[PDB]
Amino acid sequence: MGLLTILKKMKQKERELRLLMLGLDNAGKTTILKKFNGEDIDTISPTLGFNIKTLEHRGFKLNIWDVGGQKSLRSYWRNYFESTDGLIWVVDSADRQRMQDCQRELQSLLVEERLAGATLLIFANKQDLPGALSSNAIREVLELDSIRSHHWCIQGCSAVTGENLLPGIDWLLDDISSRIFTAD
Amino acid sequence: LEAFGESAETRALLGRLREVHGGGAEREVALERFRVIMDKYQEQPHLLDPHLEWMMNLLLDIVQDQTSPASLVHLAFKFLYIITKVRGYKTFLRLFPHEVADVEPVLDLVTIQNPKDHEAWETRYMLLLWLSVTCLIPFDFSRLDGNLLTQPGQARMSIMDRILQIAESYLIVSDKARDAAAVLVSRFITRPDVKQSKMAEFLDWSLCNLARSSFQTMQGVITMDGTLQALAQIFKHGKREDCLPYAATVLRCLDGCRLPESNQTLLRKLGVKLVQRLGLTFLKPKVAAWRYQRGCRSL
Amino acid sequence: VCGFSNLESQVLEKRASELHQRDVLLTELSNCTVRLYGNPNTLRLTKAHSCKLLCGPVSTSVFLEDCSDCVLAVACQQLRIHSTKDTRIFLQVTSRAIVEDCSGIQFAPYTWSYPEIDKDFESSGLDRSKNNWNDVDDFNWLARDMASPNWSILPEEERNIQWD
Ligand SMILES: Nc1nc2c(ncn2[C@@H]2O[C@H](COP(=O)(O)OP(=O)(O)O)[C@@H](O)[C@H]2O)c(=O)[nH]1
Ligand SMILES: [Mg+2]
Repeated sequence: MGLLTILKKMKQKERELRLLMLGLDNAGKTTILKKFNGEDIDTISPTLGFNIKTLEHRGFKLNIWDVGGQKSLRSYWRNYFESTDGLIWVVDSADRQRMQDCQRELQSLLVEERLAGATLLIFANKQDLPGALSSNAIREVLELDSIRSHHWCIQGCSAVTGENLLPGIDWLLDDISSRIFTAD
Repeated sequence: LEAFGESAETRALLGRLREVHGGGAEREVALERFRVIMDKYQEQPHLLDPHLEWMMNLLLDIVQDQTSPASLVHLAFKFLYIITKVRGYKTFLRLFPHEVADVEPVLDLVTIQNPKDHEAWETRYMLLLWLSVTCLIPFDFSRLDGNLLTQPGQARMSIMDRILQIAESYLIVSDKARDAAAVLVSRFITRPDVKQSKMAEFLDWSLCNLARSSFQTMQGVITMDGTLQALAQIFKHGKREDCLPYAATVLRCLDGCRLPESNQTLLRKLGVKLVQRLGLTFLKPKVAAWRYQRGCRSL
Repeated sequence: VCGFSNLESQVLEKRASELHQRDVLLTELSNCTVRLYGNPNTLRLTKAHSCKLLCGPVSTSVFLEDCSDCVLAVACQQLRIHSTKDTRIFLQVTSRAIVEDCSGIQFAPYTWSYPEIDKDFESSGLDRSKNNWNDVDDFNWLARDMASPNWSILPEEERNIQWD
């Protein structure tokens, strides 16, 4: 293969990204995915497996893979780590008892091999609730300061009203564009 | 071009497959027109992304109908393969159905296929790919099977065993469907439950096929090529700590196949490819510390 | 969260003023009967044993865990259940109920109502013309022809259970 075709393939692959959405069940992953696209929220059902979506944002082709956060599904998350440019970890603020379980889950996702070089965007969903933990609370309970091998950044949101959702994707794209992309 | 202009024509042609399937007088002209209209976007397949979702829905509703004859379902499989080769299987099969309920029906179709039917090979190929899409579900095959001892005496075969047998039977065909099987090898043998019950068996069979195959007969060469492709897919889409315990045994069989002295250029490429995947299994992936400070993603 | 916990032989109750758009959580309840006359946003019934919960419409989700010999009757958009054995549920789901690691669940329609239930359904943004209670998915059983042996329907002769 010549240099022209190699450059063409590199440019074609550069215009494609992968944003794997993970998190515990009943967190609001499907709701966020539907609000970011503009679909209806009153007709959403829990994923019995995993859903896929494709869209275009700022010229970049974003492919989102929303996996179920059920107990019997976590063991299969490894089947979605190949070619992952971003990891959207959703955390429910109202969920305060299972937090410890949500901290162990995000901590093990960071010691993986395929997910070594990939941005991290943590969405504190359900922020408009009375007993919704603040951003600092979720940052300290999950121990985000200890993270050093990945570029993380916490940011609350609320899919019920579509707030603080565009800034997260904008920051993810800015961080992805800050590093060099080389084929393999 | 800039956008898709032949929208109504393509829609009418796709809605005409139900009246041009019996006689081939109006079946060949439709295929020729579809190919001529699709070849114009061979260099710009990205311009079809916003049309390849509704065309796949129309093509799937025809093959999913139980009252759709063999000749009608095979016509819908040729158009699907055409769209795949035009746009791309990696970007086309990703949008295909991937629910759980689509695990048993699709498989059943793969069971009612004649490998000695060259007039409908496009049906055997694309179908396999669709199966590989239904192995990205986060559940086990034992849960879908349920109770297998429902009939007296003759027990029911699980879905895992059926998929394994189908893959073992199609990695040794001459047609384009062997390649599809390699896709299923990277989607089936890499699963959590399938690997636990179909990794030692699949790796003992591959070693045996590599040990008793010659590069001087037509069949043996096909079997060796299929086995090498399956091993490469396993080592690529597989884990390093599940595949590392086997990389020394595989390396040995590969070296024993004395490929660097064969006059088969494709066997040598597969051997080299399998030699670099096995090698990368002996070392942990590292990350370029030199990024975020020497250039952006684009220019 | 706003709810009771660590109680026994206690019949609790709330009004719409302390239930409106507020996440609710129950934990460690034995032989108790709760009555929430409002529209709680979310509901979480954990570690329940011989407890009868009669809650009004729930705008989002109802989660149940470690429940046994319970009698639930709440309407919502989704109902998640984990580790539950023998627990009747008068459910009115606008989307879908799911069950995991369950066995012996009995699903039946929803018939509970209070004088002010009309002004509380308007607060749930729910659709009264949607009830898929007779269509629950099982994560442990994903067959095509055979049914799920972990959940069934309650007979019409066992649905006239006392609400007192
Ligand atoms: N109050 C509130 N509820 C939400 C929000 N986002 C999602 N939910 C609800 O939480 C429940 C779980 O949502 P779902 O998308 O099924 O999450 P997933 O299936 O875990 O990814 C759904 O009923 C949503 O309507 C939010 O911002 N606020
Ligand atoms: Mg979901």
